[PDB]
Amino acid sequence: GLGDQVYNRLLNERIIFLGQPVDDDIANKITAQLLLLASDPEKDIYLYINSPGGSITAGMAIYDTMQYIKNDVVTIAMGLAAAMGQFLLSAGTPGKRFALPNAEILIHQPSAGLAGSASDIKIHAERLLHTKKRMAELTSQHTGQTIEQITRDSDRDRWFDAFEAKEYGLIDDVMTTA
Amino acid sequence: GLGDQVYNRLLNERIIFLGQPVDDDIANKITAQLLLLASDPEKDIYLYINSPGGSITAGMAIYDTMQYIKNDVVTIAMGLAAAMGQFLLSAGTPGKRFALPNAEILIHQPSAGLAGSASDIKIHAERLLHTKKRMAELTSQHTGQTIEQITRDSDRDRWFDAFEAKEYGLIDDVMTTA
Amino acid sequence: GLGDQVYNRLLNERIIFLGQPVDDDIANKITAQLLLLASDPEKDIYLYINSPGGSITAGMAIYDTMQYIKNDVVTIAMGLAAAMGQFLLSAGTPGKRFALPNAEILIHQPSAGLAGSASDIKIHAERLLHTKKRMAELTSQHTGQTIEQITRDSDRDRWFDAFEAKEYGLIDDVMTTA
Amino acid sequence: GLGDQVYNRLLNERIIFLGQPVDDDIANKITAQLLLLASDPEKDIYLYINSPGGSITAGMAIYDTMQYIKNDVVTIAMGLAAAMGQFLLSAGTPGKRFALPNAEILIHQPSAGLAGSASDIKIHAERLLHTKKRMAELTSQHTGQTIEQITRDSDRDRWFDAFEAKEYGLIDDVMTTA
Amino acid sequence: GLGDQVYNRLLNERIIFLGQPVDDDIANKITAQLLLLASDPEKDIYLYINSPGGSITAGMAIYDTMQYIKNDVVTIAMGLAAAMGQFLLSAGTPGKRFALPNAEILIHQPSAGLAGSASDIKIHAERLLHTKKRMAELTSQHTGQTIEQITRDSDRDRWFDAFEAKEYGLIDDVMTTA
Amino acid sequence: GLGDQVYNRLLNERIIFLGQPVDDDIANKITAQLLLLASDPEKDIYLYINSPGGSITAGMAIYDTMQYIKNDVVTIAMGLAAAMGQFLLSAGTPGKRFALPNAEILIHQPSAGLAGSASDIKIHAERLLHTKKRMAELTSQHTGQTIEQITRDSDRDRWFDAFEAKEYGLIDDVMTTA
Amino acid sequence: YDPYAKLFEERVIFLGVQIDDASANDVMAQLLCLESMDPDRDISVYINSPGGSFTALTAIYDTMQYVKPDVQTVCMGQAAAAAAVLLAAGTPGKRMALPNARVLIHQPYSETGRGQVSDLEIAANEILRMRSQLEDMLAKHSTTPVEKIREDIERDKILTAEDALSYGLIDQVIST
Amino acid sequence: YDPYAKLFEERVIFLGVQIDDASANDVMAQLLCLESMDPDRDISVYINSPGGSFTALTAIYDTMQYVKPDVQTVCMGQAAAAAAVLLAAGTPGKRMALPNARVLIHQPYSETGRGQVSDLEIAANEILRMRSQLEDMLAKHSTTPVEKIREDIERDKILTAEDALSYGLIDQVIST
Amino acid sequence: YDPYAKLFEERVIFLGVQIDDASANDVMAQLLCLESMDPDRDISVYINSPGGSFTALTAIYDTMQYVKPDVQTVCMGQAAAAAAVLLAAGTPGKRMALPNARVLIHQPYSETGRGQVSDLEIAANEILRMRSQLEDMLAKHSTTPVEKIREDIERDKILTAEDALSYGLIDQVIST
Amino acid sequence: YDPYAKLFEERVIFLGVQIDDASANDVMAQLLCLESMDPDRDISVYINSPGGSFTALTAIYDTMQYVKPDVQTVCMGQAAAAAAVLLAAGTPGKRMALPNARVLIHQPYSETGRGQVSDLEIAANEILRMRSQLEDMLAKHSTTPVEKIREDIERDKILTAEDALSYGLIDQVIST
Amino acid sequence: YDPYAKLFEERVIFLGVQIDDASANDVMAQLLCLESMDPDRDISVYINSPGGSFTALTAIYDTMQYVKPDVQTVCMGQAAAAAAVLLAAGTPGKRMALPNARVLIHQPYSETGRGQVSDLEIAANEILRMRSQLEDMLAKHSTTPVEKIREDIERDKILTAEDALSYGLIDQVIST
Amino acid sequence: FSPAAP
Amino acid sequence: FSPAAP
Amino acid sequence: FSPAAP
Amino acid sequence: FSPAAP
Amino acid sequence: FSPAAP
Amino acid sequence: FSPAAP
Amino acid sequence: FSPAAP
Amino acid sequence: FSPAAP
Amino acid sequence: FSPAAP
Amino acid sequence: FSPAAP
Amino acid sequence: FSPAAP
Amino acid sequence: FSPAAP
Amino acid sequence: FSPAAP
Repeated sequence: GLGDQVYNRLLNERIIFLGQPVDDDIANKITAQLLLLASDPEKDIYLYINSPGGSITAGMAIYDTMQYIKNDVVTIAMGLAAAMGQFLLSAGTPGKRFALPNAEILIHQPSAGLAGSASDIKIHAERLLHTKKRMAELTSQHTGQTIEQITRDSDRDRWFDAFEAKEYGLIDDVMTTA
Repeated sequence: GLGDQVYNRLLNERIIFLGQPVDDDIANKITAQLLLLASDPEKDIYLYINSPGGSITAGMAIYDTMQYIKNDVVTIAMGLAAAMGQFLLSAGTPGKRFALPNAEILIHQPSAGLAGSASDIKIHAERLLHTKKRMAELTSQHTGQTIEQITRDSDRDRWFDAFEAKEYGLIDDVMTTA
Repeated sequence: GLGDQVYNRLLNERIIFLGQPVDDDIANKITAQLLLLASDPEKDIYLYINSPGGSITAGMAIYDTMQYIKNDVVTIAMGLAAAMGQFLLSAGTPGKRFALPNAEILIHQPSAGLAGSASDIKIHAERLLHTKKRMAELTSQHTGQTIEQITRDSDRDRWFDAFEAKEYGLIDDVMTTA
Repeated sequence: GLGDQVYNRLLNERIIFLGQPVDDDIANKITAQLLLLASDPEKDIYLYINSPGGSITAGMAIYDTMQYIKNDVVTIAMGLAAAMGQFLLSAGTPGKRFALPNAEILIHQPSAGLAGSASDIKIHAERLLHTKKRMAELTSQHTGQTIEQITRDSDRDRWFDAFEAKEYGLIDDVMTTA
Repeated sequence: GLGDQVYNRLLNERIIFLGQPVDDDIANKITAQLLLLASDPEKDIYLYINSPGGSITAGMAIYDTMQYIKNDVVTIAMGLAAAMGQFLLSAGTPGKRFALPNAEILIHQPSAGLAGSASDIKIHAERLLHTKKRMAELTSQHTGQTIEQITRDSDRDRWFDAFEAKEYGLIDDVMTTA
Repeated sequence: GLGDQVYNRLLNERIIFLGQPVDDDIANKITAQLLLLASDPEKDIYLYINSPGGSITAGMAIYDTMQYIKNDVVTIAMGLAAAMGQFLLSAGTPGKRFALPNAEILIHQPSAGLAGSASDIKIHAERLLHTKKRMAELTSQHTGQTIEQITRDSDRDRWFDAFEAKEYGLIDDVMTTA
Repeated sequence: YDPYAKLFEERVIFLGVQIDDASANDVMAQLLCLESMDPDRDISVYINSPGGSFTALTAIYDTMQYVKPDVQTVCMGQAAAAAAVLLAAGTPGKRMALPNARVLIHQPYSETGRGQVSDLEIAANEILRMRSQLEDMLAKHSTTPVEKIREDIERDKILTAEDALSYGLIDQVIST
Repeated sequence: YDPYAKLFEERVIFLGVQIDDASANDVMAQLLCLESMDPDRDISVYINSPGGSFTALTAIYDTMQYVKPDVQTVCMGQAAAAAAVLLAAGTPGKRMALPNARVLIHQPYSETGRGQVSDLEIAANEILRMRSQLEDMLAKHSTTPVEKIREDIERDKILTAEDALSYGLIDQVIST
Repeated sequence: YDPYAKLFEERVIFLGVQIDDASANDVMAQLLCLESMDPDRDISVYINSPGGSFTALTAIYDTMQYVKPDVQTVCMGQAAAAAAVLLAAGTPGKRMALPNARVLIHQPYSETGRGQVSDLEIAANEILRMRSQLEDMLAKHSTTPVEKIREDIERDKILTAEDALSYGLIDQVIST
Repeated sequence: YDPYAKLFEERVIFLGVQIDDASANDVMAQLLCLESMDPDRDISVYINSPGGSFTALTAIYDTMQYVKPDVQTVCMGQAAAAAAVLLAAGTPGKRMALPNARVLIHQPYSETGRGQVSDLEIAANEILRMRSQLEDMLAKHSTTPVEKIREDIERDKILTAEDALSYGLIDQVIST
Repeated sequence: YDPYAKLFEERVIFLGVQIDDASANDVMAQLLCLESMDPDRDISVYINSPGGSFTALTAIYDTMQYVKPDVQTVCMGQAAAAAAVLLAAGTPGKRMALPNARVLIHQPYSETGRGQVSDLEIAANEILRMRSQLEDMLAKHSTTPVEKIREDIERDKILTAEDALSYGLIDQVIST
Repeated sequence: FSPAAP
Repeated sequence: FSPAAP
Repeated sequence: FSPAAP
Repeated sequence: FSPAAP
Repeated sequence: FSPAAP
Repeated sequence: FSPAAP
Repeated sequence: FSPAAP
Repeated sequence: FSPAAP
Repeated sequence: FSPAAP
Repeated sequence: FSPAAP
Repeated sequence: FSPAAP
Repeated sequence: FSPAAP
Repeated sequence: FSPAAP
């Protein structure tokens, strides 16, 4: 009773919560909410990220529906923003990405597992490599860093404090206080 | 229906319960409720803690939300307040932290499990060390004790009753009767 | 459906049921109900105990919120009142504790389990001993028995009928008919 | 489902079912319903029993609730009435106990499991023996048989149809038709 | 939502479904429905059987409440009617038992399991044999066949189509069309 | 629920679905719905079949209640119609059975498992053989094919396209577009 | 173990486990080994078993029938199902039992695997033929007629030493 | 293991496990092998067991009663129902027990599998007859009347060395 | 293994596992074998065990008492429950322990299974009598009186080498 | 296996498993067996173990101390707490480690059972006394004072060959 | 089995399983036994294993380093992690591989359990030191400098026979 | 099922 | 169940 | 599905 | 439970 | 909890 | 979070 | 079992 | 166990 | 353990 | 493997 | 391990 | 998604 | 099985 009520009353203020690992169901719900709030094209949409990551395809669906509409999307990071979470975080409208002072941002290149015959393993291997290159190019475009710099930095997992994230280019500014 | 009814009618009085281990879901609920009650910038918000602990990132999200809003947060501890619970309890507005006469507080050190190759283990090791230092500095700032005193006291688990927690600095005052 | 409206209409008469082992959830619920009924400071609050006991901290939270408020609390025991149950039963307002003729009261000494290194086991050992002493002193204060008498009678589990409990001091009086 | 509203409409006619093994939850429900129907002190309360029995303490709580109020309780046995079921059946108001022509009544002796050291096992043994003695004495008082007759008849499980249960004293009269 | 709605709207037409194995809770539910419909003492009650059978005691409770009331009970067999199902089918008011043309009726003999010491096994053996004889006499009375004829016929499981069951006395008449 | 809403509205129009293996519960629901819609003796019923089949007895209950009423029933096969599914599909009134262009029909032989002593195995063997003969005769009567032709074609599983089913006599006509 | 091997040279064979493929193979191998020795010496089979499989049953019975040396059987503690007909299958005049023996006879039990009804019909017909073969085989080994077995075997029946002697399953009861 | 066989050449038999088919077969094979030598030498058996199946129990009892050599039986530590009746089944006047030995007697416990009521009736009558034969044999081997055994067997009964000696289950308690 | 067999010749018996039926059976089998080999030379028992059952405890104790030659016993590392009483059960004046030994005496523990209250009463009386016998027989082998055992056994008690020597469990502690 | 015994005849003992009851029992059985021969020959113990129980290591240590022949220890691969204390328990001047060996010292860890708080208090006092005794004994076999190793034992400490030599746990590190 | 010992008399040792405590102990015992003979004969180690523990790795490595006789190694099938470094640890000029052999080098993988931050820090520092020591010691046995070694070891690297020969892990590839 | 039920 | 309950 | 169902 | 609760 | 919360 | 979101 | 088997 | 068994 | 056992 | 090992 | 152990 | 869906 | 196998 509490959760549904508070989520409804917050959504009434054009606020979307992403507080769980990204999968198909939550991605579909967020896409539906974004489309619904897209009815009014002159009001910004605010998205709060607290998630340890999720599937690639669902995150890319959310990313595409985020940049499809004219409505500006303002992302706020609280707690943890890792893997696909930080990718959605940095995908917001330029100049409108913020994080809390103690929020942590984890840059995490994709991981997956494959099985089958040699040809199937091959095909899935080039598909995974193409997906990784796609992610690297998108991150380089969004953050303003050079593509090879992002590729070098994304070889291992990297942790970022709010100020380091601001310096790197993932986040435009840091919420100090109300 | 009893629990939802009583929780709703208590929330109408600006009272928030934290009566379970801190995870992503309860942290999101607490953040949403804090933001909702932040609509009035003059009425303080009262938060009651009976928890055995929880995760780090969720607790820091709640702490950042508490620090962001202009409304004073009055914290009351009953039963048990341990790990993240005591951190949130001591994170309240100065002069407005209280515990019941038989309340019990546990100062605890962060713990986690690690796996992977040597480089990943290394990276997560410095991340855990940085988190521990962050916690130590924050609690030293809040309580008034020095950094070295907190580090020595937080090496092992420590227990506090109401009065010795008041003496230490975790609690501003202890209540006796209505 | 049925099984909830009866509880609603009984709570409308200032009656609280404790029919399950004491844990965090039921403790929080009962604390909320006690605070809710504390709005009117002149009408008594009646608590019915039938439980085999539970966690120490939850029972202590309930105990503290019982003696926090001005309202006199009247405890009635039916069926079984053991471990934390009998403690809450005897924690009622003096002169207002009752049991049914066939009710059984079990005085039980706290028990728990520990794990870890030598130092952690040590620290938890003194904490458990402190809890033991705290419980013994509170029981002696409430029942009018001496510290030595209570601590010697509580070495093993003890059983009490209604009249034995009345003679001992756990119960003020035993009711027979309406 | 049909069950909720059919049970509510039957309860509107002062009808209570006991159609499952007796435990804490159903005992609490039945005690609450008995107390609620006790508001009117001039109407009888009817209890239909079809159960294989349950815990001793819950049954004794229900029995005490039955004996406490001035409202006469009419117990009707349908199907099976065993262990605590037949005890509650015979616990009704004298001259107001009935059973269906093909109902089976099983006189059963309490059973339990014990664990622990050689000293705790002792105490639980005398407690179990005392419970046995009280059950035998109450049955002898209610049915009109002597103490030793009930004791010898309850050594093993015993079965009764409607007529021989009526002859024994467990049942006042047997239902024939509407 | 479909099942509850259709069952409700059928119950307003005095139609009771028995479409699952017979046990305690369904027996209590059907007894409650029969008592509820017994308020009108002229309209008959129609009961549809499709079940593979169940417990003896629940079936006997349903049987006793079926022949307790003045209201005539018209049983219709659809699909499968076996074990206690066919007993309830043949327990209807004489001249008012029907089956669908492709319905199968199985006469089955009781089965159970026993455990314990020699004396307990003995006692349960005579009780089970008494239940056998009770069932045999009841079905011989209902169908019109002699007792030993039923006993010899019920030694093994026996199957019946509509017409041979009709001529055997189990069913008064077979439905053909609307 | 959206699905409950759409089923409710479609049933309100004239339509009945069948989208899972046939068991007791779904057969009872379909029988209840057919009886409910049988109140109007003029409007016809429509049944959409998409199921891999189920128990024989439930399917025969559905078949009997289809054959009972005056209301013509029009069966439409979509997706898969196998085992009892195709039997129900062919059970529709002559000239009013249809399938989609890519609908797929499977004629299947009854299967079951048996256990017990030699006599019980025997009895269940003749029962299964009688059921198989019953099904073969009913299929031959409905489709217009000769009895030995049907029992020869049902020896093994057989697959049918829409046009093959139309030619074989299982389906009166196949629809192409609205 | 050593006692089994030591008793082996005395032409004594134990059947102390459930009847199955391995035990039957061992028993028939031992029977062949003993018959390969002096064919004028009897072979004693001590039976203490609750029954078991069926193909093992028939294999051991046929092996006993084929071997020219006379084979005597001694009941021991319990003989049920397969063990009962092994005990009754000894050469006439050489069937023995202990005073407190416990003999059980019951019709065969089976579980036909699930499948389409043709397979079940085949399996049921085979089970019925097997049951008919066993009733005939037990009838020819006992004084009782076929019909008497028809009443007797339909359920489980239990016979003691004297009951088995009167029935005809055994020939004599051991006393001292 | 080596001490077991080494004690075995001294006509000493251990019964240290639960009674079942394998142990009964092994122990009675040992009995037969031991009596195969001169029957003028006693066979000593030491009992330490919580009991077991009744059929194997009866098999061991019968094979003890059959052989000519007298049998010493010595309780050692603890002897439950089957162990108790084996201990009481020794040759009269020559059954002993240890000073701290525990003897326990109780009526048989059984588990009739679920099934047809006729099958349950047959199994129940068999259990009743088996139990009745059990106390008949026990009263035969003891000095107490059968009715006394009936009264004393309905629940569990536990006797010490002196109690067993007085009751008649034991003829002598060895001290040192 | 080879070392156990080699040490067996010098009348040294290990008890390094939990006390149960099989280990106890082996123990008194070896004790009887050593009795047979020479009745005039002592038997040494090295105890390192956490405890075990009680019936096996009493069986080993009675075997030790019955053996005419004295039984040396030394504790090694840790002895509790059955191990403690068995170590205390050695011949007077000839019981030893290592300097870093660890002796534990604790009240007996059991598990009374689910049953009718009469059965639980019988089991409770039996365990109480077992407790009384154990305490009396322990106080017999020590200078401390019975009621002293009452205070000292109600909970667990832990004694070192010197503590055991002073209390009476151990006659002398081995130095080097 | 053959290499183990073959190395055994040259008075070489492996400890390559976790420390528990069976391994410790075998260890001091072999120690006593080697003691059986001339006491002028040293005993070499090769230690590669992640440690284990405390009572077992204490028993092995006591046996090592009781043996008059000097015992030398060689660490190689790894040595955890039990292995570390056993390795440091060798005679002075005869403790060696391989150049790339790893040594680990940490305070004892235990899982005290759930129970009455009095039982937990007794167990906690016992484990504290055990830790104090272990650290005192470790200070005995090293040049470092007791307070230094009490500080160093609170957490896990890992030392290499040179670090162990400097600390005092190893007399000398062998090279070739 | 027979061929293993038969090859064993010819100073040939197989390493065909995962590296752990037991296999390492067997290998080191065999190495010691072989060197106990005339130290002028080479020892051949045939390696086909996917790796294993690191402590056992080091134990075998420095056991090979300690003995005077030259140790030659031959790879078969594959050699990963522990196997690769053991193969590279042979006597210079005496490392061989088969034409289709596979060599895999990768940095150590660890599973550090849950604990406080201090315990995690200690374990992580130990893991880093272990990996640094391993890479330094591997660079010692190879012509490539340490810089190239920890450039290459960061991910998995797989080399064939010719690749291993060019890298410096193998002195010569077996042809025919 | 009318007629005649209902 | 009337009469007489209810 | 109209026409003709519905 | 009146009197006197409630 | 008033006073003073609430 | 206003200002400025909302 | 002799006599007479064997 | 001699005397007297054996 | 000699002396003195054995 | 001779030549040359062994 | 000689020299010098053994 | 308008234009043009919706 | 001789005769005649073997």
